Amino acid sequence: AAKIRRDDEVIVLTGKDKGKRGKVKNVLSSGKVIVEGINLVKKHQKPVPALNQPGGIVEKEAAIQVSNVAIFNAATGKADRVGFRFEDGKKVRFFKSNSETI
Amino acid sequence: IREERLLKVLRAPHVSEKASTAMEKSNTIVLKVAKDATKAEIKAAVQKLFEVEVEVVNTLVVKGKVKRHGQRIGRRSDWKKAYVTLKEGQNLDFV
Amino acid sequence: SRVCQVTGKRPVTGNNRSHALNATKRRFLPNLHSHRFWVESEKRFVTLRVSAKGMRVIDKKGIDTVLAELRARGEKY
Amino acid sequence: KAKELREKSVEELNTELLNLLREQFNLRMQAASGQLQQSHLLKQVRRDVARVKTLLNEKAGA
Amino acid sequence: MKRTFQPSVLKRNRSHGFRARMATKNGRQVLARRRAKGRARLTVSK
RNA sequence: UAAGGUGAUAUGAACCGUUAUAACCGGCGAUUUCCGAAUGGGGAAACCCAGUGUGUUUCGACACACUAUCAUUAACUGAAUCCAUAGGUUAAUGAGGCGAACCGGGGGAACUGAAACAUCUAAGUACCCCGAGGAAAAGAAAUCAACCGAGAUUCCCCCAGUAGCGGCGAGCGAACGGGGAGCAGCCCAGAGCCUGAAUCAGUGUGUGUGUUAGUGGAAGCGUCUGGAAAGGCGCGCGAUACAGGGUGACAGCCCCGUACACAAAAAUGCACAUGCUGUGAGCUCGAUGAGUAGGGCGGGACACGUGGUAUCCUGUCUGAAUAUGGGGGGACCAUCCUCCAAGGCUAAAUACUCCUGACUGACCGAUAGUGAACCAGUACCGUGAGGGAAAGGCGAAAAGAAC
RNA sequence: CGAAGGUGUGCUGUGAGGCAUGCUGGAGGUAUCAGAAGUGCGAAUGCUGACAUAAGUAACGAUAAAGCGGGUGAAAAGCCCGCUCGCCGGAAGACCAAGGGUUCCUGUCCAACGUUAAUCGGGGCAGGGUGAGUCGACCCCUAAGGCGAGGCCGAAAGGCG
Repeated sequence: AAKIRRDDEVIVLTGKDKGKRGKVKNVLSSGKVIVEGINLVKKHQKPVPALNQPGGIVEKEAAIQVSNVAIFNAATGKADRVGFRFEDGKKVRFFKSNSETI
Repeated sequence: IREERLLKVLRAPHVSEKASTAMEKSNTIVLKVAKDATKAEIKAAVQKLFEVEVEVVNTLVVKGKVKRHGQRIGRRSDWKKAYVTLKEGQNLDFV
Repeated sequence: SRVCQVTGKRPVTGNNRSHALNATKRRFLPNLHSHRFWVESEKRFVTLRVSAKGMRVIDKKGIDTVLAELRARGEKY
Repeated sequence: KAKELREKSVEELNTELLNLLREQFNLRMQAASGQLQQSHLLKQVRRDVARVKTLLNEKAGA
Repeated sequence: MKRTFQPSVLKRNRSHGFRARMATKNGRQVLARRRAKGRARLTVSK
């Protein structure tokens, strides 16, 4: 019954990234998602010799609340909301506006 | 004895300077074994599993130390150590 | 304990009310005795601890009856 | 597994069980020498054992 | 000087040890009260 | 049910999975070391020592099962002592312990009040002990009434702070009667007739219904302010859903949900159905609880402190009548009325919350609220019973400050 | 376009008070008329926490005693090394039982702990360390004493054996 999933292209509703679009890397249990090119933070990393990790400021991608991202309708070019129906006997996702399957 | 019990006796090789010393000089190996195993069963189990000749097995029990992690006081688990004397015609394998 | 094996009398409690009516806890004991009774049909002497009352009741009922009520209640004689 | 094991007789299962304990023994031997890379193996075998045992029981049980 | 607590193990355990409590009605009531207050250890045992 | 997962402090490593043998949730199962009623013997709990019988195996020892008491029944055994009993051994069935309050029984205070104190009070309370159930207890008139009548018990409101009791002090305190909740009556003390015929209990099956996982579940954009909009301003749409929570400020329309509509492979709660086995209906004729009722003596319970004190209970000593009879009607007697003791079972309305779920609050908001918002009955104090804390908040996000 | 709270300042009421507003704060507050109160604190040798005071004062735990050279090191009266001095020696030595429970040994660290510094430690962190036919416990046997099948006794629990 999970609406937003791995590899869905989404658009961002809220935050400094409002309006930007991207691809989902993974989801986390807390209801947070991590999106491509989205919500970069500059993180400071103490150099680690065991992992041969240099130091420096690494730009990384920080989790964003899944309420804030909408599943991107490529047909309409608009953010959408998602719903569930049963096609075949299988549970499937669709867009609310044009009621087309995904 | 049953073999099924045997394979459950011997936990691990004990590694330390004392260990190495006896292994070289007196021809003896040092084992962490299940807390409940006995000299009989350890004699059996080495003779069986490493297929070499055991002379005698001396044992002791190590009381785990007491530690602190983040103010909390824990107790490291007990365990049993076994000095295992090999009849001299044997030469060590480590697998 | 002091218990009549017949009537089931037991120690009960009560008071001394003196002449000034000062009430003081006390007991009333049953009046009890260890006695050998002749059971003919068993040809034998059963020894019961019984009150005077109990004895009288044994006279009235006969001992067979009484012992029947002792096996019935399931207490050993 | 567990369908696979279910179709084997009690004898072959005893034999498999012993193989498994040899493998397990050997494994924690390697792991206590620091010679193990793949740790996930322990759990693999440690659980398979249980599977086998749980069958033996029901074959005796009924 | 000689203070009041001169420890002994055998003494300690015969007096307050688990089995010593369990011996009697009263003791099992102690162990009842403790289990009801939810102590970490009821009695004195090693 | 599923595209994510391998509980947390807590990263990572090593992996598993992505259309259903990853994980997660529930149903039934398997496993379930040792201590503990502890139960083979003992024991300073978590240990020490065994016995018997199977089963191997090169015959070194190992595996596995049984072995507590007590009650009852059976079987076999079996002294003093002939029969016999006691006793002894084996076997089957059950009990033992734990637990919050409520419940019935066995015991049972003192402080206090009385402006001192003994009767009295506190109070049959605290407490101790035994026994039980989801309720228990009580319960089908040897009951009351008043010459008219009612019709078992339990519970609530009156009657009534009255009648009374009481060093007639302090206090304690009814009933009759009335309104209601709830409502149900039965069997043994025995024969015959018709017999499995009411009831009730055991069990299957069916459907229906609840529970234990779950599925769907409405409709929103622009613009300013700002770190971020859900806020301001503009135009919309949903509503059997504007319960509530979360998202970078205060969202019916972003997410979880919510109203509404659904679902069980398997296990279980209640219903009728129906089959079954055990339990006996109905009718006729009988019968009708004795060391008991009452009495004497001593206590106790009745609002009722021995008083003029009925009425119930009994430690003690006694002792009747049997429907041509007996009990009660507040000393007692006669008349009149009513009732049948000394045998037993019984749902409901009533009391309670260790515990599960949902909802709520003119309840608290970290010195409050539980002792305990935090790894608390913890640390710590005491030989022991026992006592018993302190301690919440970076931010939106660790981006937790590279150099 | 900045709530409650904190801090100022100004104005106003007979008074408890009210209004406005600069800074601070960064999300709640609440008119009006009613309603309910855990409703107002300086005292209670009040209860909890915090901070004072005496005061940088008393004190630093036996009046067996220290001195120098070198080492380590940020820093050495106290640590290691060497050299003299001094104290115990029926103990201030050596071994157990009890009791404790890792304090043992090595490396490493110096915040807190050590009545000063501490590079040192019985402090912190990591590792190692306790090898039994013949030493103990277990085990065999009993003392006082305990428990105690049946049994005797006792309102119940229980007491005695």
